[PDB]
Amino acid sequence: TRDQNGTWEMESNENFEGYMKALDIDFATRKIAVRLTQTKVIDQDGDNFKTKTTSTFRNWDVDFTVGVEFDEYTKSLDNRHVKALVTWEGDVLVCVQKGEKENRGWKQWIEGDKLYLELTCGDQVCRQVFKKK
Repeated sequence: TRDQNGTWEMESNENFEGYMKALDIDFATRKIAVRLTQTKVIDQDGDNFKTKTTSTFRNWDVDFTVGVEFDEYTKSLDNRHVKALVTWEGDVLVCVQKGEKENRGWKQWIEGDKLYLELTCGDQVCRQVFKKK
């Protein structure tokens, strides 16, 4: 389905460290930034997404409209400027973050009961899985 609304609780974080290392985040910051407990809240109405992903380390909060490009600052993750565009491929929500980093973005989809998020940078993929709570 393309309906990703809901409050989603993480039950899977694979290779966040490798993703972060691809974004040139400090060892000292990586050794401390991984969280296996997180809540992702998606408020989606048509094309308009409001998303809040909270852990005790940071809040990764971003809003976007599907099919409208926007200039993004990646904030306390890696402090970079990108041109972000989020679209559908089928029922896969695809974000490309165009900038200094190659193959940077993420894809997010529902399968079975679950929300899957694949973050990419360079040769690194972080795979996360959330259950609906």
